[PDB]
Amino acid sequence: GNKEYGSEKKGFLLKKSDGIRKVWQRRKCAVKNGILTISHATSNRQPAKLNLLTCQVKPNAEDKKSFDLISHNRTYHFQAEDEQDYIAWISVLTNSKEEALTMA
Ligand SMILES: CCCC(=O)OC[C@H](COP(=O)(O)O[C@@H]1[C@H](O)[C@H](O)[C@@H](OP(=O)(O)O)[C@H](OP(=O)(O)O)[C@H]1O)OC(=O)CCC
Repeated sequence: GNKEYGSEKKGFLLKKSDGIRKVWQRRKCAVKNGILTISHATSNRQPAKLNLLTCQVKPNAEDKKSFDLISHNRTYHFQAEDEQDYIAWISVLTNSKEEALTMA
């Protein structure tokens, strides 16, 4: 189950753009200390920090690779590399939030 994973992870996620062009774009992502850090395309720009206490993971109904991360002012649309990395990301995000709640 979720205990097959820890509460930290460094990797990449596909993040869907929006507007005239909606495409998947690879971004460096990391989870640590209850925070999801999402890098921008430009690598010297300060990354977005999402407090996982006030976010909700919504796995995809269908494809076992896509998931949303609902934050207070935005929904991020993510896609993992495959089934197994999807399970890893969602498990780590979950674990991180649970740990953060214990400590709050
Ligand atoms: C018009 C001139 C300005 C310009 O550069 O316009 C040309 C752009 C192509 O640019 P892009 O590289 O696709 O830009 C990305 C998207 O806006 C994406 O939605 C955004 O994520 P988010 O902000 O929604 O999450 C990314 O931010 P980070 O992920 O890095 O934060 C951002 O890098 O559009 C076109 O292809 C033209 C037709 C629309």
